[PDB]
Amino acid sequence: YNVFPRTLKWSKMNLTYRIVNYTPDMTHSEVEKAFKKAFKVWSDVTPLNFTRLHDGIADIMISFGIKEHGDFYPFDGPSGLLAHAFPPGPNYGGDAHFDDDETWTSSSKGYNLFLVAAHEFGHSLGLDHSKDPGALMFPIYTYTGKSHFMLPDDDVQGIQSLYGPGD
Ligand SMILES: COc1ccc(Cn2nnc(-c3cccc(C(=O)NCc4ccc(C(=O)O)cc4)c3)n2)cc1
Ligand SMILES: [Ca+2]
Ligand SMILES: [Ca+2]
Ligand SMILES: [Ca+2]
Ligand SMILES: [Zn+2]
Ligand SMILES: [Zn+2]
Repeated sequence: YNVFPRTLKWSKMNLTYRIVNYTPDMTHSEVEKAFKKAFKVWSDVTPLNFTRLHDGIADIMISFGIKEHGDFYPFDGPSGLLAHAFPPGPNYGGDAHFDDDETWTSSSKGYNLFLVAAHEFGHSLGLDHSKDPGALMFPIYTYTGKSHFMLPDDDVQGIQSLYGPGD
């Protein structure tokens, strides 16, 4: 016999993702690089590994859409909800959707896709929102302006509570 797992986490360390479609705002390459960097944030502090697929069903299916886009979490035009993602699991679990009514950039203008992706992949991996305003998993986008990205300790603690450290 088997019982359902108690914790919403991935029970495998080698996970896949797929970019189902792309935003007008950035090149394919820029979008691909943003997501690769976002996943590296989490793999740097856990035993998790991430591979991109060009077809089929990946664990983490990534898409861009607006307003109603095929679930109970419709988008709302510029600002507000920037994106959403499902907790670990089969099917919809882990999937991440980005609001293409946002202006996506790789800078301090509009919303930084790497930054939002890093937050959403946190949800995809099992993290809910933090109550710490400085944490990456705080609900509200608050660009620091700082030169290089460093994952705040609250988010390291959170993710390592599910998966432990990389080594
Ligand atoms: C929904 O999407 C959301 C995304 C983020 C938050 C909360 N949140 N807002 N900012 C930070 C947050 C947390 C920790 C650091 C920073 C930050 O700005 N670092 C500077 C930086 C950013 C991007 C790049 C790059 O592009 O290479 C380089 C450097 C931001 N966490 C909330 C929601
Ligand atoms: Ca999935
Ligand atoms: Ca929005
Ligand atoms: Ca757009
Ligand atoms: Zn959605
Ligand atoms: Zn969130």
